[PDB]
Amino acid sequence: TGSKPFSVPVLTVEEMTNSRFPIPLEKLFTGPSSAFVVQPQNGRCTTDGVLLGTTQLSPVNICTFRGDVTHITGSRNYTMNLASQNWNDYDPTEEIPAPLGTPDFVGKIQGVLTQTTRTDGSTRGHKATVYTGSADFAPKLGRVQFETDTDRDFEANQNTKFTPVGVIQDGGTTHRNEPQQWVLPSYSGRNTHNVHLAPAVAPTFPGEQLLFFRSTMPGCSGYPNMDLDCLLPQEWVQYFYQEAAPAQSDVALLRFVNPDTGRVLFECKLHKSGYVTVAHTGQHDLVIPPNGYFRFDSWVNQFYTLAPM
Repeated sequence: TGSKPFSVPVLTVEEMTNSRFPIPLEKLFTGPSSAFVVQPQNGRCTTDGVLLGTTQLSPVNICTFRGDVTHITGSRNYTMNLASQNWNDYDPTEEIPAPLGTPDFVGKIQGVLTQTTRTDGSTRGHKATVYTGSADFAPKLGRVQFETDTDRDFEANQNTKFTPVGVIQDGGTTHRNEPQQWVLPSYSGRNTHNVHLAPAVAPTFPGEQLLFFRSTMPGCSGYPNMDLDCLLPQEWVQYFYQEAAPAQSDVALLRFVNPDTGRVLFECKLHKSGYVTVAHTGQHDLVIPPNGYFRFDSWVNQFYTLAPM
């Protein structure tokens, strides 16, 4: 009763960042999601600031890896034995699905593996790709594999980082068939069960759909599906974590406000467990004022009927 007032930050969509890959938000999208399970592990946080899944605070760390690399002889493939993000030993005993920031979708993520040799400060960088659907993608166990463009240049037992850039696809197969953003990796490898997951989300109220915060991942080869939808901007994760304002009901009613006109474009439900729904049926790219922003107006019940948008 009279708990610390909840709020969302005054930030435009274009001022914010995807919580599932280190790139800015571009737009808002809504569409039906009954066909598949929406259970991303990054960009998960309750409105009262409890981080969920594999969610951590800085967007730059999302889909990065750090550790030592071991060359798979007879190839240009390397196993990275993971370190903690601060370069300390990896501790797999935390009750989380995988290290915080681990990719939460199946896809071929291309980036660069960089390395510094401690003794002389010599450095090297090579194109590298991780396939998060690989049987040997096992970040929870502390190991992942990178395909690179070298078979001898990387030293073992030296600090090595993967910086993500974008995604790829096989141009010789059906275009935009991958990445598959709603398919979770098996974090401990093929045929292992994931643990400590943030739950799946779905609209339950008739006539409602999820509102997605959408970016376009860079493509590095082939014809990838570059759409990437998160449930919360990274800045909202950061803000809720910091504010830790108690939820007075299951749903915070937000209005998306247009400062150019003074009027509301649409309203939506921010669910306390950390996702947004709107009243719409069908696929729709929202056309928003670029200086528009979200504003918390009232706690409402979960069975509040939204104005259509």
